[PDB]
Amino acid sequence: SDMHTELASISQLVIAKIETIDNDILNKDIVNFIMCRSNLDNPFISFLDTVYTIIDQENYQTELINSLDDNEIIDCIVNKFMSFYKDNLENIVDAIITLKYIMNNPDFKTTYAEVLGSRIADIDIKQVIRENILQLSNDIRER
Amino acid sequence: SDMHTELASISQLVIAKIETIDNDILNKDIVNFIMCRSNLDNPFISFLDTVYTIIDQENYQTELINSLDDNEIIDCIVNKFMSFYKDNLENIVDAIITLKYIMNNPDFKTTYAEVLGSRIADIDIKQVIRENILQLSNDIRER
Repeated sequence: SDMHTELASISQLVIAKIETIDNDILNKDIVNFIMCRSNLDNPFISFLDTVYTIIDQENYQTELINSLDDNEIIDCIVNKFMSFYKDNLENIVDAIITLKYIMNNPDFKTTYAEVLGSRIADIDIKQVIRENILQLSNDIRER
Repeated sequence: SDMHTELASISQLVIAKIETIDNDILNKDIVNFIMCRSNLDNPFISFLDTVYTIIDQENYQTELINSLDDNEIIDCIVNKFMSFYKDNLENIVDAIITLKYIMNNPDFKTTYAEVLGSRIADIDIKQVIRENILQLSNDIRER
């Protein structure tokens, strides 16, 4: 409801600050987010967090994941992770959130935490983020 | 020894024929290769196969993999697969071969065959291949 002015305003803050941010640090903040530790100081994280919040009215993801067996998880993981090396921001964001919802599972958390850590360390998404953030903002405000 | 004239000659055939090839089919041939079914009619496969052969004098990969537990495999898989969405051909080729060596493990084969199938279906590497093949040829001839 009030999340309109919210999201647009943070977008604007993101694009303004993205370049300046070291990528290694960005990737650390992102991991942390997946692990349910949101450093809101980082605007993009703040962006993510807001978005998550909106989605978790749905809540469906949690139930979904709790059903998945291991092959399904692995498929999910590998499928989602590809977003990062491609150039669609929506799917990147979606991926990240999907990954948090996974790490909210205590079993999957234990198993796959480490690797997510390792593999996120190797992505580079600053371009995608500056280039798409404001458009994404709208796609969702309106969604 | 005679693999010099071999590899250079097939490279040349690859670049000549790559564009023409439908990507969905290419990806099918590649999967099949990972599963130890080399359609040599496809020049790139032939390329792969040759390369594999060279490497399997080493043979080390097999022993290596047989040691890996599941997290390690998963890490390997996800790490390697990223090559596909990036633009280094060497690492792509290396990845593919690494994946075959995995599918030579009967246990890992059973578990992960399906997903490799699914996920390879979504890559697109024709650009990378035309743009790099001849250079790669040399890097290896000389290696």
